[PDB]
Amino acid sequence: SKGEELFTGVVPILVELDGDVNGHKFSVRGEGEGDATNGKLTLKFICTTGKLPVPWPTLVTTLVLCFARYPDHMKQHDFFKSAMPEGYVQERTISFKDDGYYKTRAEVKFEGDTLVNRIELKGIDFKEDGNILGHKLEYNYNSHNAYITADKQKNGIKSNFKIRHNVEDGSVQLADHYQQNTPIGDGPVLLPDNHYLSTQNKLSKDPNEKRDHMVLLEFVTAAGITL
Repeated sequence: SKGEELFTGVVPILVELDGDVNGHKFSVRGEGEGDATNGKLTLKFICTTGKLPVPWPTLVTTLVLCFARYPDHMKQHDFFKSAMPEGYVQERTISFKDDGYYKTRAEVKFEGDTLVNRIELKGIDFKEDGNILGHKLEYNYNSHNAYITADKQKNGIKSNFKIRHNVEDGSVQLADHYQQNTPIGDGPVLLPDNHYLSTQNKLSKDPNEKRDHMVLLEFVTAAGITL
């Protein structure tokens, strides 16, 4: 994988999201940096259209798996870096239990020296006074595993996983993710054996930021293939 050479140091990240949830149009811009050598991402996201009309935690998975730390013995299974710099398309359906769903289409690729994640998001069938449109989710994030499988027929990867979002009444709002990734270029990519990504997230606020925003620190580590 030549693409791996692009991630030996810290790389600046740009995230641009345009969204439409039940007809609500909104935009998010994020800026920060990622270091695949320790799997660490640090970004700040701002809603550029006013108040974010869905909860920030529900956008974390949508807002760059090429920064996952793959241990040396697993580097042959790193589809995400192998697709670089031309990049890959990442598509998801995210089903919120007892509520609506997101459909997302993103391109992840290098634009100059910056790794860019550009996303179109559509949300439909969300409930009035539900946990999403009513902003009833806690501002926090649980640790999760996302298992990755090869999708040979699409020359890409697939993944299905559930996110637990804590509700402020102590209940949990499940978000069922179905993901597929396909390379943008025609060059060879690494199709992996089964494995998983272990992800942790810390959400915070910038005390000097007056816009609706999210400060995010994320660790992503590949696992599940031993020596």
